[PDB]
Amino acid sequence: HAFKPGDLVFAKMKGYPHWPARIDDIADGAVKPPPNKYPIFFFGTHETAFLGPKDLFPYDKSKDKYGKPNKRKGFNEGLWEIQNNPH
Repeated sequence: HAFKPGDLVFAKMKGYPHWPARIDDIADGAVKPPPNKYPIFFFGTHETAFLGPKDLFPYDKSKDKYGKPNKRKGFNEGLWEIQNNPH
């Protein structure tokens, strides 16, 4: 798999900017998560969704293009978390 639990990323959902996030472990409450897809935790807002690799940008490579402040609520908080408290 391209990603594993604990890897940091910018995750992209329709209607939102490329958002600081991480790959979580699969919840024990969930039913099997599809082959192509990952459980994402978004820093700042602390939402989850399932997303595929086309929407996941490794954090290191990508921080120059995406890791900059944003007006959307929770984003700058999220930036802080990904650097300083990624758990």
